[PDB]
Amino acid sequence: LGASWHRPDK
Repeated sequence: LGASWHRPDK
């Protein structure tokens, strides 16, 4: 449980 996940750029 945290915030919106966008990923560490590939």
